[PDB]
Amino acid sequence: MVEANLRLVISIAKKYTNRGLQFLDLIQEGNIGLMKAVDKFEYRRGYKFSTYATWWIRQAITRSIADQARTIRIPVHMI
DNA sequence: ACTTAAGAGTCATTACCTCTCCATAATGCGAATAGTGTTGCTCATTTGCTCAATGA
Repeated sequence: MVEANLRLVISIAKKYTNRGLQFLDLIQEGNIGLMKAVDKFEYRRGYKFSTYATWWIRQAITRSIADQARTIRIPVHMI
């Protein structure tokens, strides 16, 4: 299930490119979020995979670029 | 068994003066931990003051 939606990870992380982080770091952290979405996925709500996986991939990419992008790190609640 | 081509690597002066320019984006909600305030308390530091011998 994980190695069939990596194209979804590169499709999400295509837009977060020039935000202070490398392109390969983004899709790596998106893969971490994709694994966390695979482990907690429920099929009985009719949705296929993508509407549940997109939120977790976007969350992992945003929490990656909110912390590991600057030296003087501001937490996400303060920013 | 040896001889020309392709590709990679590594340098190309010294010293000083002036100026500009060096960033933008998800939300929220408990859990848990670090931080700050409170009160009672002890301990080290210094200083004016006191007490005891002693010769003139």
